[PDB]
Amino acid sequence: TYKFVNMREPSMDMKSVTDRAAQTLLWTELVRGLGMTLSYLFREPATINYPFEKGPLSPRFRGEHALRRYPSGEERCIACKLCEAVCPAQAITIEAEPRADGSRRTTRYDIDMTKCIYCGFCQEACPVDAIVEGPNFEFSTETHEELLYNKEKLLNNGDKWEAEIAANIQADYLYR
Amino acid sequence: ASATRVIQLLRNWASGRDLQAKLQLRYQEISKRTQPPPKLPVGPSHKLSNNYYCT
Amino acid sequence: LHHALIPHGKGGRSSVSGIVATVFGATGFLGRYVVNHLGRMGSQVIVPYRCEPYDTMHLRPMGDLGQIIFMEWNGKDKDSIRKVVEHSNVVINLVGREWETKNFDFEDVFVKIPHAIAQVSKEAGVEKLIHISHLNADIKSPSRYLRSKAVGEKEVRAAFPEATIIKPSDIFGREDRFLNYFASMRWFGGVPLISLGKETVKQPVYIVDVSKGIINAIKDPDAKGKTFAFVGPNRYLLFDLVQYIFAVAYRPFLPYPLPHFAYRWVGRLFEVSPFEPWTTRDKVERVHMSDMTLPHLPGLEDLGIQATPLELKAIEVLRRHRTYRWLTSEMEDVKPAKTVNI
Amino acid sequence: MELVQVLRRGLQQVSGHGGLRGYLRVLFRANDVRVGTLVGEDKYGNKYY
Amino acid sequence: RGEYVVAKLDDLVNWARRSSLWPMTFGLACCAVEMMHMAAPRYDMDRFGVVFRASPRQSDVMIVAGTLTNKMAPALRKVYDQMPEPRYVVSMGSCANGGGYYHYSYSVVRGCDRIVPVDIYVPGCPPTAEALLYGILQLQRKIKREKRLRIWYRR
Amino acid sequence: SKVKQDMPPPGGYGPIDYKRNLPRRGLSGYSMFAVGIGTLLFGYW
Amino acid sequence: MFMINILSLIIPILLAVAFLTLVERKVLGYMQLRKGPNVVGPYGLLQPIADALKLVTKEPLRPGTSSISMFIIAPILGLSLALTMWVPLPMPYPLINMNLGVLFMLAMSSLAVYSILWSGWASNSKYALIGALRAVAQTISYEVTLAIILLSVLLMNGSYTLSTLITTQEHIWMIFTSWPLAMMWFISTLAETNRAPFDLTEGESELVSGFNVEYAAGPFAMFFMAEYANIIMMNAFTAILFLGASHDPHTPELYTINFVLKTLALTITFLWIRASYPRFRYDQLMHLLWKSFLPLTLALCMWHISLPIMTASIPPQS
Ligand SMILES: COC1=C(OC)C(=O)C(C/C=C(\C)CC/C=C(\C)CC/C=C(/C)CC/C=C(/C)CC/C=C(\C)CC/C=C(\C)CC/C=C(\C)CC/C=C(\C)CC/C=C(\C)CCC=C(C)C)=C(C)C1=O
Ligand SMILES: NC(=O)C1=CN([C@@H]2O[C@H](COP(=O)(O)OP(=O)(O)OC[C@H]3O[C@@H](n4cnc5c(N)ncnc54)[C@H](OP(=O)(O)O)[C@@H]3O)[C@@H](O)[C@H]2O)C=CC1
Ligand code: SF4
Ligand code: SF4
Ligand code: SF4
Repeated sequence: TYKFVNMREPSMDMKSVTDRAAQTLLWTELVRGLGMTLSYLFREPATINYPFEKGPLSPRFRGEHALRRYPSGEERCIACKLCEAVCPAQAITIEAEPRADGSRRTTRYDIDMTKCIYCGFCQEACPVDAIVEGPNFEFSTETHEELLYNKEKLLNNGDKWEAEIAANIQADYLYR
Repeated sequence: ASATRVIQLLRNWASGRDLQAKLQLRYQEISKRTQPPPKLPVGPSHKLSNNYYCT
Repeated sequence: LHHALIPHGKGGRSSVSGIVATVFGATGFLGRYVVNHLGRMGSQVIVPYRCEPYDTMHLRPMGDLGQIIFMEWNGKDKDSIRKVVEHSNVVINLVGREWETKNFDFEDVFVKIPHAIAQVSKEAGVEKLIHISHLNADIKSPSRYLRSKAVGEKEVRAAFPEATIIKPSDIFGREDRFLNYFASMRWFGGVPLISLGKETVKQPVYIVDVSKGIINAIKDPDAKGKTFAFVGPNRYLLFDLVQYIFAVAYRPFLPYPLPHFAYRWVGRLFEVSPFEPWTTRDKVERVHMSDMTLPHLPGLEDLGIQATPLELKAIEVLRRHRTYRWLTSEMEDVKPAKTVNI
Repeated sequence: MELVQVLRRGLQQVSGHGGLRGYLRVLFRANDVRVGTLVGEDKYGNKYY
Repeated sequence: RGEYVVAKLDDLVNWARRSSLWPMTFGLACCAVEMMHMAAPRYDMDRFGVVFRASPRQSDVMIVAGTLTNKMAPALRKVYDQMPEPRYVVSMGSCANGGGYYHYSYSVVRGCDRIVPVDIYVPGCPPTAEALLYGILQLQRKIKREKRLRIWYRR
Repeated sequence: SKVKQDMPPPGGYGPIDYKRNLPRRGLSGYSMFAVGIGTLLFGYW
Repeated sequence: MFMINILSLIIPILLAVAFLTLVERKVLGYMQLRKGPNVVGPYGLLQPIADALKLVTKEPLRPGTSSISMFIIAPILGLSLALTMWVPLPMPYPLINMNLGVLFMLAMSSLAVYSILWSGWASNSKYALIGALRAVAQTISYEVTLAIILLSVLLMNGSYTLSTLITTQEHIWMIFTSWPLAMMWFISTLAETNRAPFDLTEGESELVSGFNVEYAAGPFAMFFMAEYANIIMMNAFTAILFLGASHDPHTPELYTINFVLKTLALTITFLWIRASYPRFRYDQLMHLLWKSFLPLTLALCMWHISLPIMTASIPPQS
């Protein structure tokens, strides 16, 4: 099924030629273009008053990363290195070691936020929902080094955006 | 921020069509952002028998 | 060496050189180059600054991430100097000013500030302090720039014994205020050479040569306590040197002879400007004064470097000053001027 | 019939924002003048409408 | 007082600077598409005084949006050196920040920093058009805290 | 309970138009010229 | 009391273009569903001042291949020509009652193009010379229609004095007797001032610059303020020439209010068409005038030489 987009032949009767001539001299399609720009002038602009009116997002939004912890308080990451193994840009570096108490966690968990592609593959691979991408997207910085997060900064994010990340996965865990 | 009828007549005539019917801005017809939890179905192979991977 | 200071790599940006420099006044002519040379080898340079952070932006893309650290310091504050030099291997002094600011005269910035830097560095426990002073540093020269420099280097020597002291003759480079200063004199009618500049003898030294000279001094183990003197290979008479500048710049030459006392007056007239002064009386004395040869002090060559003649790197500075009629002229069109025996 | 209502609605905003002084405060610091119901208040002082 | 006079004068200049930033679009990769959405009426970059203007002789800030390929690296430096220089550089996206996805490639420089000095860094892949608006807002704050006249008065 | 996923309404969504909706407006050719000439005649007088 | 008069014209003129740049974006934005500047001051009422102050404090620089003298004088040519041209405009009573006011504005407006290519030629840039050569033949070809359109309309005046338009269209607007010439007059004004059905002089899409190629804070501000001032007038000249207004000799304020309103409405239309049409290619804009505007231009001229004679309506010379 195809349609011929431009195969219209104008009529040669005395009426049609005059209308085309009237269109030519008395610019009409130009007025129609003008007339519609006036229509948009009186309409309702769609601009949102940033930062007083932030844009609409979804619970699945991928932003700044953070390591969450169990309700008890102990971290969720058990250093399985799934997130590091599946990271498409190799932005994850992990070093683990037996903790003093037994059950062992990472001693180094660095995310290179200038090498990250924010694909979210880390939060899917994680079998304990430890590493997640938080809702924040306003962590722009003045220096390149401030982007290169390590375990401490990421753990701080987990203790800062927990009130929001907990609700997001609460609304989205059933889909996954 | 739905405008005065005087503008609506002028705005409609300037464009040549009824603009109040279909608008570029979503007022309330959007779906609520807090939706009830879903119940995802299962795949055809979610069977307890006669579901050997070799087949 | 500390466990974290052992050199590593192949000298690139990510290579660990092993020297923690603290280049003072790096937001300037030599400060730009010395940071760069330290930046290439991968050295954590603690650059202190008192100017606007914007004026230090050009310094940022010269080292790997986390290498170049910017700190706020004030000249008349021991605490600021201590803060910047507390963790350092080498401290480089490059504070200087060709004019006397309202809050800072030649005494303040060439003796007082180097005194505080040297004294605090010894208390901090740094290894090497590289202090820079003019080659023409002298206690009796009327130009307070040379007079202040001579007092400062002696004082720095007293406070810091094993502090290498560099005595460059006159740097020339992209922003040198030496070749640019003479090239900028076209606006003021003709060039008013003092006594036609037939007696002043100068030995300009390339800026890059000085920069690599400082870096070689840092890695050299014998630089402790020595007093180097950086001079260019050739030695030029003032009139012929200005001839080479204006010939390379292809600008008209008007050798105006002007009496010394009159020149001191016009230097006073240009001194009144609150902003960056075009020239001062002390500047007039400096260009009028010659660069005495000091063979006893070790030269630039002793720091495993070869000097670069001005006639080799002349178009670098004066290509900008050329108009469109001569913006595309070659390098060898103008031959070197008269070379008085060195 | 609607212009007079529009002016009254526009005039109502000065009473909505705590008088004229508050009106310039929002205009000069928030770039809007629209009034809206207060949905809540947080601990740091941000007013959500 | 002289310091007070220089204080108000500096604020007047800094206000005139931060209230008019004219980006010189270096649209390179998918980071540029999101930036145009900032120019789209949803966020309306123009409303903040900041409006897109070509001819780097008539622009104030660079917005590096996309990967910086080694072949074009001289072009980035040349168009950076030609800006009348109260000037700032905004890096959009992980690729422009430090290489991002192509950090390990043979023909992508690991970050736009190695060519030009970089002001505020905008992380993302791509950073949403709202995130860039926050970035430009951060530069306006940075311009607000400039003491150019105060430093000159205390030189 | 039973499976619950995003689904179309039981009767299906309403029609969604796609064809061109360019309207025809304005007087015919002769009428435009006539009023254009008529204005000149009155203006001339 | 003449320096006060002149400075009562220069300052309002420069302030008119000053906030025309605000009513540009704030109108352009609203026509493209944006909102325009509303951050700097209330409703953007301070944005141009922020723009202007920046454009007199950010580093200016002459090009390395420039011609200094011609590079500097071109902004002088643009700004002085724009200001001096408002002089004989007959807002109730004109500032300078030239006997040949129409011919004066034609002559100097034909001079405002020496700025554009003296800037282009001295800049020594490939895009500069292209834009300069685009603009010159653009304006002069559009100037032939400009001269004849003015003459044909003014044949009912009886003179070139700008004050007599008030008397000429006392009862009837001039457009009702010369509307065919009014259409090409408006198009030519869009073309001499380089607005954007024919903004090819700038040519930002294909020439990035051309109004001001390497021109910087100061000189760029001039070449902008020298063409936005022409925007306001070329509609003030259109308003005074075609859409007359009642002028009571005892209360000129009513005429000034009416005259300003017509210029404001016309200026909006200049901004209105600017965001409703594509860009004319060079040969097209030349073909439109040399092959379609000029044949109608001469024909309607011959009509307006004969028309007063056949109707015995020769206007008074005095
Ligand atoms: C393709 O298409 C394109 C266009 O369009 C077709 C375009 O538009 C544009 C333009 C782009 C845009 C519109 C986009 C957005 C960009 C902007 C808005 C840029 C803004 C630019 C500006 C220049 C800002 C303008 C804004 C303002 C507020 C200007 C304000 C003006 C001033 C501050 C100055 C006002 C004047 C003053 C103060 C005059 C003072 C005068 C006096 C005191 C008196 C002087 C005179 C005397 C004293 C006389 C007496 C003296 C004597 C006699 C001396 C005698 C001496 C002797 C020696 C004898 C582009 C690029 C384009 O691509
Ligand atoms: N031919 C020559 O010029 C020679 C010079 N030298 C010495 O080299 C040094 C640097 O020269 P150069 O780079 O050309 O000089 P510049 O004037 O270009 O730079 C001087 C540097 O010192 C800083 N500085 C100066 N005075 C003060 C002060 N009072 N408080 C804080 N910082 C200050 C400047 O900061 P800021 O930029 O903010 O002003 C800048 O970083 C000087 O000691 C000079 O005497 C040695 C041999 C030859
Ligand atoms: S979202 Fe970032 S950190 Fe996570 S897997 Fe993808 S690239 Fe790696
Ligand atoms: S995937 Fe989760 S549990 Fe595994 S190493 Fe990464 S953060 Fe730790
Ligand atoms: S950071 Fe991501 S979005 Fe931006 S250019 Fe690179 S791959 Fe594209």
